[PDB]
Amino acid sequence: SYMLPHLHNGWQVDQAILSEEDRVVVIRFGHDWDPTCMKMDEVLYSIAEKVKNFAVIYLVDITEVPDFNKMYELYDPCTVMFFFRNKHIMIDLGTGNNNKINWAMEDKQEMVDIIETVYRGARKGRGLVVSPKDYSTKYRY
Amino acid sequence: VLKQNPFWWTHQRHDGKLWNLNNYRTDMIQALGGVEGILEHTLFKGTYFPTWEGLFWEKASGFEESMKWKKLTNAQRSGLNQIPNRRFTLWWSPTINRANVYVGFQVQLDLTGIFMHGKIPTLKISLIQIFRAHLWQKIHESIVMDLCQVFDQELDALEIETVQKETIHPRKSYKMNSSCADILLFASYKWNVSRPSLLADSKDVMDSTTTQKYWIDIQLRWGDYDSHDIERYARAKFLDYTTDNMSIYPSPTGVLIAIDLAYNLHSAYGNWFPGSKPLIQQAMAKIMKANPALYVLRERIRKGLQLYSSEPTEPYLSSQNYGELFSNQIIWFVDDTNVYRVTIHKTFEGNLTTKPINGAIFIFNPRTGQLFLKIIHTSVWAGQKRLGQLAKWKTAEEVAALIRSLPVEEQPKQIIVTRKGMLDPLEVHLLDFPNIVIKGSELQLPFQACLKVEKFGDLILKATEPQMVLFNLYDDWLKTISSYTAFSRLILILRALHVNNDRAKVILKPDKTTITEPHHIWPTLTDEEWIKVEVQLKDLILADYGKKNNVNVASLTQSEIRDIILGMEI
Amino acid sequence: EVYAPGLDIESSLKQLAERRTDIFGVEETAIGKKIG
Amino acid sequence: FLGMPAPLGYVPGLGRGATGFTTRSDIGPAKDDEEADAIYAALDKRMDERRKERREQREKEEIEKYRMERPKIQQQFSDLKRKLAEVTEEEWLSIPEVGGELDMRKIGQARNTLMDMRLSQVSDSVSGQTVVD
Amino acid sequence: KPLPAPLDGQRKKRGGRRYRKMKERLGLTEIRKQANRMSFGEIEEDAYQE
Amino acid sequence: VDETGRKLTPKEAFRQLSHRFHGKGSGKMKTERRMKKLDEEALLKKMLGTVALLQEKQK
Amino acid sequence: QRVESHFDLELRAAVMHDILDMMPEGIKQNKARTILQHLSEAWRCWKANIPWKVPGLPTPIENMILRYVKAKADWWTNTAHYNRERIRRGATVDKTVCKKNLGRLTRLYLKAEQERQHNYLKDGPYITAEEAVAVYTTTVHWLESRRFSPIPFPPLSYKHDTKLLILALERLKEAYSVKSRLNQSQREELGLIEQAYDNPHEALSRIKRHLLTQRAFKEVGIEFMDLYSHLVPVYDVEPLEKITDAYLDQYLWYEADKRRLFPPWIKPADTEPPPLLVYKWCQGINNLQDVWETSEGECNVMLESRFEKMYEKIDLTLLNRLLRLIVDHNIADYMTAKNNVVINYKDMNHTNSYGIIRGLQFASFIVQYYGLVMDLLVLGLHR
RNA sequence: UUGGAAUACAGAGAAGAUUAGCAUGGCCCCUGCGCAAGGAUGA
RNA sequence: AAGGUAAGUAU
RNA sequence: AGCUUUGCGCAGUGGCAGUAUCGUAGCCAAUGAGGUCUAUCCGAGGCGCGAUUUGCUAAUUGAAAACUUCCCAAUA
Repeated sequence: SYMLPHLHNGWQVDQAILSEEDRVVVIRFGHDWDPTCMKMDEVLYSIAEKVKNFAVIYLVDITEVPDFNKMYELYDPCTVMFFFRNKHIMIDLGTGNNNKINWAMEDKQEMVDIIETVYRGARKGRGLVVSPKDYSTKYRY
Repeated sequence: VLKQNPFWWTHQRHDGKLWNLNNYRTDMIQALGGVEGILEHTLFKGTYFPTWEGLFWEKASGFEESMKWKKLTNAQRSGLNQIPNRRFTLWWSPTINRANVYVGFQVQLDLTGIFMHGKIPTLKISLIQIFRAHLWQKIHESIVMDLCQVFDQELDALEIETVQKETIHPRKSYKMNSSCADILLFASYKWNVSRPSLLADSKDVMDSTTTQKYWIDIQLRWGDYDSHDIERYARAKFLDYTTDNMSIYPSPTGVLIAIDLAYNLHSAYGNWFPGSKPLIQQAMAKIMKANPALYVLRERIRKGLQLYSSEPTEPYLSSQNYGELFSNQIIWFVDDTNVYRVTIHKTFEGNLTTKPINGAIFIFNPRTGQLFLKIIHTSVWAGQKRLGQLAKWKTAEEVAALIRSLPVEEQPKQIIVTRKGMLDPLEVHLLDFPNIVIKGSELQLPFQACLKVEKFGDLILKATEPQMVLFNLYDDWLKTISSYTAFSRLILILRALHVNNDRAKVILKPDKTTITEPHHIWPTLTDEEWIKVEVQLKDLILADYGKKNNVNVASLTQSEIRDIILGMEI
Repeated sequence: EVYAPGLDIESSLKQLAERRTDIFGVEETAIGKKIG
Repeated sequence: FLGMPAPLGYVPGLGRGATGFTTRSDIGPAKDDEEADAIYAALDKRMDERRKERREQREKEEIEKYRMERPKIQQQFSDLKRKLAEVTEEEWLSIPEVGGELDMRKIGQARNTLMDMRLSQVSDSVSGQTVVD
Repeated sequence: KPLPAPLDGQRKKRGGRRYRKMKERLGLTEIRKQANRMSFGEIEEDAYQE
Repeated sequence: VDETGRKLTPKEAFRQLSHRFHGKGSGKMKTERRMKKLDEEALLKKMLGTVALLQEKQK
Repeated sequence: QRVESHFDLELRAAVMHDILDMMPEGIKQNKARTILQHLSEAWRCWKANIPWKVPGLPTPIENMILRYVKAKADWWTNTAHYNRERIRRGATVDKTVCKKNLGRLTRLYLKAEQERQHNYLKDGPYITAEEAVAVYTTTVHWLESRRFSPIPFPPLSYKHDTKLLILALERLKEAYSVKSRLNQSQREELGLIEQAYDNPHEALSRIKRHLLTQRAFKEVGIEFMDLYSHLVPVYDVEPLEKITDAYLDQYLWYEADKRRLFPPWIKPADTEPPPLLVYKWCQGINNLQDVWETSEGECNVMLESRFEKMYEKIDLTLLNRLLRLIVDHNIADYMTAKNNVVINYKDMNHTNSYGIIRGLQFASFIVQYYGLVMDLLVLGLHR
């Protein structure tokens, strides 16, 4: 029920992302009252217990912190930016915008695999990393 | 069963394979354009080896074994499972990277000359792996250096005064247009050049032009499934580059060469030096045959596509090897049955006690001037309820252990063992030593002589110690002047002993028999006198050949007898 | 712990109820309605 | 660092040292002006007021009709939350943090016994009835 | 029970006989015997023999 | 042709190519390993059982 | 995909807000978060269909939890069957959505089978008094007319006793022999199969001892395969129980075939595959004397149907009686006891008393024999 | 041995890898060292 | 429209 | 005085050392662990949890497998 930590102030999120060491800071931009964003928050809550050792999730509200809306072009719901090691990582998953996941993951295990791949890429030092599962298609059929 | 079974109408191997689907494969492959037609778009021409048949395709690589053993995570499991897709997509690069297929904006890699239409992450990553570390610039430098060396070597007939290269910009190797000339060649006074043409032409009229300079350009291109026409590409590229404002050529007369890497095809177009056209054709063929960077690229392709080179056939024959045994630097042979030999008791009513004798394999090495006695405990040699296969598996570990203890140079370069069935585990054991090789031994050493000989028979009992023992070579071999024929003299007596041990002792001269030295398990030989004694031993085989085989004792030829002594026949 | 303290959870729930008026407030004005 | 005040006087975008994630043009925005904006907003409101009243009334009627079929989530337990405060203070304080009708089977047992007895009686007519030992 | 952090793999500092004994006890020795190589020519089995 | 003039393997030829290209060769330890391998190959080409036989002659 | 997620989030957020209104957050702060735990516990306590009683929690809190869980269960079942209908109709669905729908359907079916078995236990067997007796009398009269020797207990000496064990070992191995890897339970089953193959006599003695002595089995797990139109059950049994049942079924089949205990008219026959069966059926139809000229002065009727109540509408007493009339009483009792065992799942366990485990190795024989019973009843003794 | 030359850089892993052997440790048989201690014999 | 930005490194 | 019984630690050899083993800051304990054979009963921990030292050196791949000066015009 959206009990994850939330950035009341915009600058607080900035220093929270800055205060990172050997961990990935998943800043989930959006609004809790949105239904798709509610599903994304529920998925993040489910993941949080399993991967709290290196993956920290820290939500934020666009209305509360609108200064970062124009910084990374935050104009969609469910947006996720893996701002890790003080470096905005390039997560490529077969999408045009390979630096933003703006829709709730269908399954928790997929998100866990994605976040651990992001951690591996960040620790290796590369600023870009690909996804084992391409999302160019939704596998609707 | 938790999985669906489509073949529930009838059970396999119970109602039989009702549907015969054998001609379907042939019909499909031939209707697709034949084997060659299918392979024409599969980078097969990118490998110089004509592995049309006999090539091995590694379905599972070492990375698969590492992933299976390491108990990989979910993302690691997905990465390991996404390997064969990359494999065949690289294997299908020509027909999948065409121009009509995947229309859109063309794009080349970071520092190479491969144009790809539509972003294909698998092909992109495979290409940047294959062309890692400026491989395009490396192959361009290799080909230009080979051309320069070839031209310099034959500079006499070509009247070459200077053969140099310009200060080519590093990025000008993979550039679309050859703005900078590759090789410049200035002659002495004059140089007659004919009209531009292709290398397939024969006619020439050198009076077309007379220039004192000449240029040679190498075009590194990656042919697709539809743009693999080297000759047409060579013509078009020569016409475009020669007739262009951007391109700067110090000489207006010259020839441009082109190499299709994917097609591995060499071509050229333009003018020629008088009499150099066959020379340039032969030089291009020879360089493309064994170019260093090209060979490295081919090996990289073979590894990346998991297409292992067709395995060579080991010289299982040993008739030539027996004569050239002294020529081999290091060689050894071991009898598998000797290690697994078990003495059997005899009783009218009691059960026969087929207890193991010893772990020694009666190994020998005539080229090394000694023998190996891998003496092991009888119980260690053969355990309780131990099958022959189990003993062979344990013997293979001990066989590799003997090679492991010995130095690599001292280890047998060729392990010629007549036991073909046991050769494969030995060959599998030989995989621990890639430098050493294992070759089949058509000639079979009569290891039964050691069992027949009481001194070695006592040594078999003395081999019950688990520690390895030292088996000195026969004194007859040392007594013989020729080390190459030393084995033959020993084998001739040994072969007769295997056929008839008691007759061999009588046939062997007592003077040669009672010449045992402390430095040798077997006694010495009185040079030519031993051959006379060995003639009776040879006659013993001849008597066996005369009585058993239809050919008489005299009919048994010495050449065949020597092969029979060495066991050349199967 | 990873999760926020009780006061932060209560504040977040109050904000969600105040913003999303579909299941909170006196009347259901709109999903993003400031006042229900 | 949740729960900490933000030191003013510093721009969060510039102080962190980030790079503008220009995903795509024409996707982001990238006093006389205030007066003009107010005038244009007033003009837009005037244009929109052509149908506002009827649309709002119809939407309100539709929402009221929808509420009767299914109310809000908290409506299904409004009585429960009204009676929720009746719990004593010491009740939720000690909340554990860690995480008549006779035997109806008697009729089934009687029916099974009757069926077994009938089958055993019928077994007499089975001349070829066999057992094991 | 949080999942372990997938740190980058570190090889053995020094291959020991006891470590080799574990490698002898557990490994891919039997899998290496079964060759996964496939001939370029067609096999005698059907297309979907499986 | 290398310094000794022997016909190099294509792998060695490409190694020389890359060393010239980058302007620098292998490290000190790699050079020591290479010269040790070359010395071992030279010793093997020039060719211990005589000593063993002489020792075994004595009881 | 947010509608179901939206409603779940609305439910949980509304319940949390109501709790925080009732629970004085101005005094107690931490325990409220722990309250959510019970929520989830309650939810899974509903999903596992296991009793949930927390005396520490206040009674009004328990009532609120009950209301929340009843609303959540109603919504969850509704969306589960709605998504199942969407999938079976032909609508395109995702892999994760399909897996979630399959899990929900499995949970719902497990619950439903639970109250079905409870209702069968309370209301008793549905076999009418003297009606099952009449069916048994008809069956035994037909068998006496056939006049065949009933199958006895497994003798000490058999013609090909070890051959049956070899066939059973091959059948069990074929499940995962070609698989690249096997699970820990699968590895244990493979080891047991190898041990049985190594010592056929010891395995046969153990199987006979289990037949004549053992009457209580372990928990056979139940999974469901989604054919996208329905859920088909798969049952994992104990490897020792599995191999014993396989040998039992093979022995029963061999003894029945050796004595013609099953009439030829039963459609599944090893002699002819299904297409050959259909063509032989058509040829036999055409072979009748008045097959086609009957339209001159009569009619022809072809009726094809299926007994919808075969799995979960049987009384084990009738099965016991019929099997004892058809085979040795000890083997029949063991088979029926195996048919009455405990079924386990991810978190739900129940007892099967009216239904029959289709995953039993001998279930094929009992299903064929009972279908023979209905065939003899419907067709008539003379026919 | 003088003197200096020394967008760009590099580029799909280089944020130095992969595989393997011996000893020791631990375990345990035998033996030895240190050492608690009783038992009987002999002059 | 697109689903086709390699990252890294200091200027 | 010799000799012997036995165990710990250490020294040496041998042996096993992924149904091989310890660690536990957990937990039941000689006041009795824990039994389904023996329940006036056997007598040892039960069964969780945490996992399978250090040092030598080779070999392989790669352009480079990391130990504190290049190059240029001519010459001493």
